[PDB]
Amino acid sequence: QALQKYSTDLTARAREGKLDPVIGRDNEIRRVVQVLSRRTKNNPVLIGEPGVGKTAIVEGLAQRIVAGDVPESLRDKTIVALDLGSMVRGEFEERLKAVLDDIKNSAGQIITFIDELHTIVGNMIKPMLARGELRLVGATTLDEYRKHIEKDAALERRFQQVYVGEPSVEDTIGILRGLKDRYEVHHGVRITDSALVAAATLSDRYITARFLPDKAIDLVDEAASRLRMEIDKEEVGPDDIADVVSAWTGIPAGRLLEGETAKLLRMEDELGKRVIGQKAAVTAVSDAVRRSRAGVSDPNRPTGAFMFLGPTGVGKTELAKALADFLFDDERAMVRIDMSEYGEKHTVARLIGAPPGYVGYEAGGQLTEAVRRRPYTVVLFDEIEKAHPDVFDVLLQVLDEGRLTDGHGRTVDFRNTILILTSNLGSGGSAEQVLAAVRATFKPEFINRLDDVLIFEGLNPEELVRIVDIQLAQLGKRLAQRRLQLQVSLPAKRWLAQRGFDPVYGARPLRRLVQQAIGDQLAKMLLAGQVHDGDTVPVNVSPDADSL
Amino acid sequence: QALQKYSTDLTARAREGKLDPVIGRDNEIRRVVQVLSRRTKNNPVLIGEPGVGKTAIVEGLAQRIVAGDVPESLRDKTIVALDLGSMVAGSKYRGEFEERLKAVLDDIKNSAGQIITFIDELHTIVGAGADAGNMIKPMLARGELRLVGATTLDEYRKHIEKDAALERRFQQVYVGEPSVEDTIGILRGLKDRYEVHHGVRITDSALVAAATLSDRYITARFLPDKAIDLVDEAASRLRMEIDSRPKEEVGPDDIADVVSAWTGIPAGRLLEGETAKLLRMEDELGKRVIGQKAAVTAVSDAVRRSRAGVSDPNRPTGAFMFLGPTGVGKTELAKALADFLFDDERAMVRIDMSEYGEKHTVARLIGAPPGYVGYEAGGQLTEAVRRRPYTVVLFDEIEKAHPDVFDVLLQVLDEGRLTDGHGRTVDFRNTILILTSNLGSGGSAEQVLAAVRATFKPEFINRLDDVLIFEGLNPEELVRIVDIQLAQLGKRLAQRRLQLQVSLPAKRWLAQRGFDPVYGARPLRRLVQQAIGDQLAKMLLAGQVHDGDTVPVNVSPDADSL
Amino acid sequence: QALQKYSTDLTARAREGKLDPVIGRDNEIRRVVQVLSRRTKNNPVLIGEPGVGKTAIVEGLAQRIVAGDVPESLRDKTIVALDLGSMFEERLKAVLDDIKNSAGQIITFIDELHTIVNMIKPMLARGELRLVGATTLDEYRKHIEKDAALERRFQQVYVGEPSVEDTIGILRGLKDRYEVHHGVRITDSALVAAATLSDRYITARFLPDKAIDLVDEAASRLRMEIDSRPVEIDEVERLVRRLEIEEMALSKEEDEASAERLAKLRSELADQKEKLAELTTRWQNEKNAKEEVGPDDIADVVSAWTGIPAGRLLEGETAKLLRMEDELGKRVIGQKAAVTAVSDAVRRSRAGVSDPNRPTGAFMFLGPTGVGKTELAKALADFLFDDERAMVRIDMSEYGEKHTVARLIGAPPGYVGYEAGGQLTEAVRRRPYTVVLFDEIEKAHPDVFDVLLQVLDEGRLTDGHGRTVDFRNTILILTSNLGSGGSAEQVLAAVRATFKPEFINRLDDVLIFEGLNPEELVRIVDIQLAQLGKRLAQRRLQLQVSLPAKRWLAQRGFDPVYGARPLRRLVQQAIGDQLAKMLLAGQVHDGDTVPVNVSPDADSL
Ligand SMILES: Nc1ncnc2c1ncn2[C@@H]1O[C@H](COP(=O)(O)OP(=O)(O)OP(O)(O)=S)[C@@H](O)[C@H]1O
Ligand SMILES: Nc1ncnc2c1ncn2[C@@H]1O[C@H](COP(=O)(O)OP(=O)(O)OP(O)(O)=S)[C@@H](O)[C@H]1O
Ligand SMILES: Nc1ncnc2c1ncn2[C@@H]1O[C@H](COP(=O)(O)OP(=O)(O)OP(O)(O)=S)[C@@H](O)[C@H]1O
Ligand SMILES: Nc1ncnc2c1ncn2[C@@H]1O[C@H](COP(=O)(O)OP(=O)(O)OP(O)(O)=S)[C@@H](O)[C@H]1O
Ligand SMILES: Nc1ncnc2c1ncn2[C@@H]1O[C@H](COP(=O)(O)OP(=O)(O)O)[C@@H](O)[C@H]1O
Ligand SMILES: Nc1ncnc2c1ncn2[C@@H]1O[C@H](COP(=O)(O)OP(=O)(O)O)[C@@H](O)[C@H]1O
Repeated sequence: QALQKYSTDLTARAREGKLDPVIGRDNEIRRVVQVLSRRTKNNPVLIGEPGVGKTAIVEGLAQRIVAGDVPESLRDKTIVALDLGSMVRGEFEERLKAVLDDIKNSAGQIITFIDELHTIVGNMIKPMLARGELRLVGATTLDEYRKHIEKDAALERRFQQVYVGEPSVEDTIGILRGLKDRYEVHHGVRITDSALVAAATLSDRYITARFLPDKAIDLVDEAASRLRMEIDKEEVGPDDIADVVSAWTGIPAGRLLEGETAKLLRMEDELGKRVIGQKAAVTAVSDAVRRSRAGVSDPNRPTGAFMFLGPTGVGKTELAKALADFLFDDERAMVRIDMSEYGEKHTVARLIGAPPGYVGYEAGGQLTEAVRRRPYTVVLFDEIEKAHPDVFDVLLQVLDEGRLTDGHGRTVDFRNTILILTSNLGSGGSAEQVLAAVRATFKPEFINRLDDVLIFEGLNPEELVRIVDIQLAQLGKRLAQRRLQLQVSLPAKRWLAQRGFDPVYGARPLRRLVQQAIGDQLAKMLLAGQVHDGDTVPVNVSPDADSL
Repeated sequence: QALQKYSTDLTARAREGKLDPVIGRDNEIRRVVQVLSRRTKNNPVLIGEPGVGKTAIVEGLAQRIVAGDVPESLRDKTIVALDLGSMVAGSKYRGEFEERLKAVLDDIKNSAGQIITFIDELHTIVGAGADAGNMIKPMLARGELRLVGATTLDEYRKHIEKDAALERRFQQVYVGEPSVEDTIGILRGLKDRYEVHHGVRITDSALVAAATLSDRYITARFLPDKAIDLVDEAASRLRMEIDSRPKEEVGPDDIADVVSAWTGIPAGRLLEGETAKLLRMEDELGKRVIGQKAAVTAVSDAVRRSRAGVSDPNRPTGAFMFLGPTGVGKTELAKALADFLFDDERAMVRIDMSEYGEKHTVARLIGAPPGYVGYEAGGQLTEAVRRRPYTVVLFDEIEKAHPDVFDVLLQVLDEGRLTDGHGRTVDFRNTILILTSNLGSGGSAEQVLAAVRATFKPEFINRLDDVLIFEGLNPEELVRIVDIQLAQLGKRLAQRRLQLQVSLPAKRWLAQRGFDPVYGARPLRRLVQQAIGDQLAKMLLAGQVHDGDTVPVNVSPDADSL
Repeated sequence: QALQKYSTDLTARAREGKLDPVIGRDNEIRRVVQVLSRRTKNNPVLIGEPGVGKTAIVEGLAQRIVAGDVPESLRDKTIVALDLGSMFEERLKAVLDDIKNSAGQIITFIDELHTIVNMIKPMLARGELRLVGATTLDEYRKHIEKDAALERRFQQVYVGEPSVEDTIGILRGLKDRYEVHHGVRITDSALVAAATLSDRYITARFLPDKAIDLVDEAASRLRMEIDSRPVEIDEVERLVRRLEIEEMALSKEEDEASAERLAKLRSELADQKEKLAELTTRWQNEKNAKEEVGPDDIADVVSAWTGIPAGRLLEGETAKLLRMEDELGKRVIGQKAAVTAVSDAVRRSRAGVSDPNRPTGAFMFLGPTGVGKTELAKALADFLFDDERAMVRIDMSEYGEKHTVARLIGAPPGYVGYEAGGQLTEAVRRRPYTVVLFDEIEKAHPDVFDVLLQVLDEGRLTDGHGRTVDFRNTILILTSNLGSGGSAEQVLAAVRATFKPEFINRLDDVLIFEGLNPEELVRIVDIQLAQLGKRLAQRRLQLQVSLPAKRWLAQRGFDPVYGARPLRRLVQQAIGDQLAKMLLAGQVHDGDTVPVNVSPDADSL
């Protein structure tokens, strides 16, 4: 009572009701009060993620004390918190010893409470502990406890671990609707259970950084305040919260709705916006992804295991680069592993990395280490027909059971990824001998487990226009830093085709071909003159090359 | 006035009786006294692993001094419990801790030789530096302060032995843990304090059960406190159960309740109902395994033997190897067992021995020796059994692993031991090892029993229990296999309200299709999928099938129809 | 009422009407009042960097407060500050008691509380003062990011700098105040040029005050040059005056070796004297027919800042860059494909076309040894900085260990090597314009690649202290010799299987040098002999080599497995050996020229 400047009270202000009723989490209080009444290894410590309700539990304990529900062994005691940030090189221990003296002079069982004790731990308080005068209650997280309370601890023999995992959705919903009338008078508009459950599920779904009991309340109170500030609609609602979540993340409030039909029905041209032609292919792949996400197939299998073959450079990779954007929300999600190194017997274990203590161990495997983190990729396999006939064992093990075991000992799961097996077979075969070749080259019962084996059709010599038009409308962005406009002339743009297609490399050069030509040919004018940001820069076909 | 703000008075604390009654440990106290009464270098240090009672010896000497049961030249010495945390606490300056330590030393030596000191966990005396914890040596090797100490073996080795010139001034008294009998004696001494703290009663049968179970199942801690803790927990637990809820003493089954609540192990004395479950086991397990009557009996008898109290308490709870034809149901029996006695079909630890064709890949389940790349990670198998020490270990198809991995199981079995890279040990004493294979595959019991003897060696075949030979799928009962599959399918189709109406001809044909005697029931799940689930996935996304439809199937001449 | 002395006021200054120009940031003000009208985690803190305009944000907040645009809980709220120009712990009770007795109507604004955080924390846990904060992000993360004891009452509010179209309005709202001291005119041309030019180029400070300091320094520079003789009329005059005194002290030199230094210092004087006259004559033209700020002094102050060149078209730099591919062919021979590529990416930066958030160029060339993959980078660094010493060259062969990543990043605080700073970061933090050479990238530990993966497409990286140095105006070069025997597929596969494809992704064109041939070797023999002459011109012993001699040389050392180094070895062994045999045996003393000629096998001097 003489040095009460680096610590607060919990039972005094509980005579005022300055604390929230603590509905939920009625088991942890029994656990704590049971550990607090032993003879040794008493004075527990709460262990859990930040923002889950550890302080909430200790406050509820204080409130049950002031009410009177505990055994008389614990009856008639106060609780005091400790702020570690109020002290901090040195003199931290001076104030700490001045505090411990007061605690000992308390001459009773006046229980303390220390939040984030792993800032203290040490050998200064253990004699205070192993004598029977203080009782501390703590708080930290699991990995912290494993660090500051496990390596140099030697005190783990007097701290009891109590776990506070995290609430469920249907439980934090009750928590919220219990903590509702408060804000209904603080701001005061109106509250709908629809808004509450919407906040809960949307935070759970898209806010993957924080945790539930406060993560939800954050959005609820911020949205209520935004609605109050609006009055410079007299109700709150689910859209009234999706707008907040969108202003929080960046993704628009439209897509923040149904994710099954509103996705399967988008498998239309929204793919064909980035991919071109091959409409049979896109429709087939869309069937594959739709009927697989229905919810009747075996739950332990990839979400798609189709392959496609034919000519090069027509967009074989581009279909996957676009598909990763629509489903997993990124084009930096695919992983491509060439089956050209894997032409020997031994190198098949390079994509796992076998033993602890050999050359490639901490480097992990090529196929697994890129999956156990971010398990939502889109795996490609260039020129699979060249891989040694031993990789197929690992591959069949994948697509027959959604699991695999790396070198470390971890278990990885492939039950929500998409396999893709490209190939350059089909040199002359149109549709007749190409399938005979791919039925005789690969194992016959392997292809029994695949999905559709669709064959890309060549670029229609007219349907080079759409791809080059996408390329050109893209490069229309290039010189927007100067706002210079571009000229198009269908003879010139078609003159790129017959001299840049090169159907041995698909359509690969048509990016450098045009960017180097236009950019570094204008690089004289763009420095001297001849152009400004209203000039379409008329470029045309000289009888030989592409002058202006 | 220096050793009053940096120390307590342990002998005065013993006078007020605030200490627990040290019981036994007479050789150690006699050695400590005969070391503490020397002429020069009278400094004993109690060394021993954590929890074995190293401070209790010093409190015992304190109580003995108070009672006057010490030799001639040791009466009224008033030992003192020094501490350094309250000295190195406030000082950020040059020469500030040294004046404190020098005042303390001067006050100890200005009094006559009657201030026996006591620094506990003295491995925290090597620091204090920034030439500190080092002023103490000239007074140490001259018999001026006694300095009874107590540290752990590991901490001693790590901190003190790097300073050999100070280890010379210490005599190591080795404190070894007591056996179960001395632990029972200690508990008999200490029962009263707990009986008074918690307003309950404690029974000697419960004490014996604590000291015994605390030694067969908790194989990481040490005895005199590992045993006391069970008593304390059960007493507090019973007190809570008596209160707060509007024959009242701890019994020899509450301790089993605790030691089974944590560690998971079902150690106990067969509470009622569990016995009914165990008796009704051969059939309750048959609901997921059709046939193989000769094999389920062995496993069931093994489990019953283990829990009835008649089984060698230091050897695995079963080491069967069952082998036979292909797709007969071996792995499936294993999974059915694991689901039976754990309620989680993945609560087992299966390793796929088809991957160890190369010699070196053994290190995955051992770990790597000191000084190599993956060292502090440990071994897969060792770490997977060190926690959850009650699982069912499974070795799928141990016939590809070339004959150098066998020689690790050769001592896994028959003792339940295994050592990782760090030199620890795991206890397999209460798992069930199961290892399948495929040798033979169709032949008589003497055309497979010879291939076994030509593949494995006597030292290994001689380790395990019965070598079960699985039968063939009787062409009459496959309707029940199909029924099991359809039960699984219907359970999967319950997020909606769908049901199935499979006709007898449909079921009969489904069994008749895809059960070739060369592959057994292997190509059946895939067939059911491709012939029902695909057809219905095309039929659910395109309307005309909505939740509630008891979808009927039919047996059209060609492949099945809906 | 006892804080009227220890703190200023903004409830009365706003009624009187004096406040700095606040335009924009109205959404920020709305965010601040919105977070103030909450129950928990209210009372925000502003996060940014010095000179973004959060001071202006709170000032506009105060003006809007006195005007009235508020909710009900904001009855003018009499927001005040707590003057950090008022600084002991016995007075702070007297300061805090006034706010404590109030009902939350005198809320404070702790400008730069980053150092304030005992006394304010318990008085915050009861919830009586708002204590509006404003700091920077790194100091925030250091001080009050890890302490969750106080992070339950602080909601960080991010702010950005650029408001270009209103930055010009701010310049206007300040243009009046900068024309008073400097007797100059600050034109809208200058406003809009500085608002538009120093933004991407001078990327060390931030627009809302760097666009201010540019105009301030331009004003001061112009006011200085208004004095009779301006810049570049005060420069060649100070040069020619000094040059003369260097000539009048060399005539009285009884030396023959300094005559050639007297015979040149005279000439450069004769060359600089004219350009003095030409400017002086043209001066009177403008004297009878600069007195105002424009767009040229802007680029002037840009160039004089951070060494970065950023002008309209700098009238001495025009024909150099179109001559680059040819100007570079004086030092590097062959690899037309490589010189075209390395060249087409310097203009696209001096033109303003290239991507503004990526290095001004970053790509790799590799191939056999002794081809020029290092002489090319050296030649590049020689004609941009005019001295080859001005290239940052780090070797990746010493970084073969994992824990050597902290060698070029620095070691964390509290360790031994801490004040020494980094090795790569500490060179690009101060004066970033150089070219950084990564010698033998293959020999490095495949973990430093994860740092260049950051530098690519982000343009910065962090060090041991936590700050971020910028990498947006340099060129990054990679050298290696993977394969070294394969045509094009072995080396392609080797680099593809040695580096991540998402590291080769952000790279520009990947270059493969060919190797030298007989036709390109005579041009190298000439460079070698010219450099050798320039070297032994310190004893005035010029050489005289014949065409059969140069052909004998260029034929002798050619073998297409080691490149060109055998040529230097042969030059030394065949000429310098004999020459140094004679030079200390007399008979070839200073001031001499010895001819060489082909003999049947050797070439006698
Ligand atoms: N059962 C509950 N009853 C009432 N409020 C609860 C409950 N569980 C969580 N909360 C609230 O959730 C928020 C989380 O606050 P805290 O309990 O302090 O978080 P924490 O888990 O203790 O970790 P810290 O201390 O925030 S780092 C507070 O507003 C609590 O009041
Ligand atoms: N011989 C004994 N007689 C009575 N009680 C004992 C005896 N041995 C151990 N105990 C009790 O068992 C526990 C042993 O704890 P301590 O010996 O005090 O700790 P420790 O043995 O020093 O281990 P550390 O390393 O200090 S944590 C205490 O509760 C003792 O009272
Ligand atoms: N008696 C049985 N009761 C139920 N399902 C069975 C039975 N026998 C086989 N099966 C089914 O057969 C399928 C595969 O059987 P498995 O036991 O996995 O084959 P196996 O015993 O592992 O033999 P191999 O050599 O490993 S293929 C599973 O779907 C089981 O459900
Ligand atoms: N095309 C060239 N232009 C200019 N100097 C050249 C050329 N080819 C060779 N040289 C000279 O020959 C030597 C080769 O220098 P480097 O460029 O370091 O060799 P390199 O091509 O880098 O081979 P490595 O892999 O670095 S050993 C230097 O003395 C160069 O001056
Ligand atoms: N249908 C298409 N839609 C869009 N771009 C396409 C299409 N077909 C080919 N392309 C373009 O052709 C080029 C080749 O892409 P890709 O197939 O990934 O090449 P590679 O086979 O060399 O890896 C890319 O620039 C890609 O955008
Ligand atoms: N939007 C604005 N436009 C023009 N001048 C401004 C604007 N906001 C503030 N100012 C003035 O210019 C100064 C720029 O520095 P300031 O914004 O105070 O930085 P800080 O407070 O972060 O140190 C302000 O102090 C103010 O006098």
